Amino acid sequence: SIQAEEWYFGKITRRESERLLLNAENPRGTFLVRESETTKGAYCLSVSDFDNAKGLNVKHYKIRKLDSGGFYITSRTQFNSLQQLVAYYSKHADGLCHRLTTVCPT
Ligand SMILES: CC(=O)N[C@@H](Cc1ccc(P(=O)(O)O)c(P(=O)(O)O)c1)C(=O)N[C@H]1CCCCN(Cc2ccc(-c3ccccc3)cc2)C1=O
Repeated sequence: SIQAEEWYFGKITRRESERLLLNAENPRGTFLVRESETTKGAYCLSVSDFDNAKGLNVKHYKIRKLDSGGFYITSRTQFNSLQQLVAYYSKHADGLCHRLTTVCPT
């Protein structure tokens, strides 16, 4: 279950996810997963970043879930669960702004 996951923030807006992630103490890759504001059944992976050009900023990645069963950001790379997806992206940056590091503070 995802609702039991400490990184699952459920139904919070994009503005609120940014409010939480834009904390100067959050290092690159701080993250949270929330419901997709407009795609039913889909999720959103909001991640903090930091670079000299943009300074502290947030990126949001849409996570889709098929009825076939897999979860994915890109259809090319699928997982059986949201937890598995999160674990994979905590080890690989791939197309993300940074690998997932730790759960965003409240
Ligand atoms: C308006 C906004 O914030 N849109 C987001 C997507 C988003 C998606 C859904 C929802 P919700 O409605 O449905 O929730 C919200 P929101 O409004 O709630 O905030 C916000 C976005 O466009 N992010 C970018 C993030 C990285 C840059 C590229 N990109 C396309 C892309 C390119 C490469 C990869 C990639 C990643 C990993 C591996 C390989 C490639 C992924 C995406 C994005 O989508």
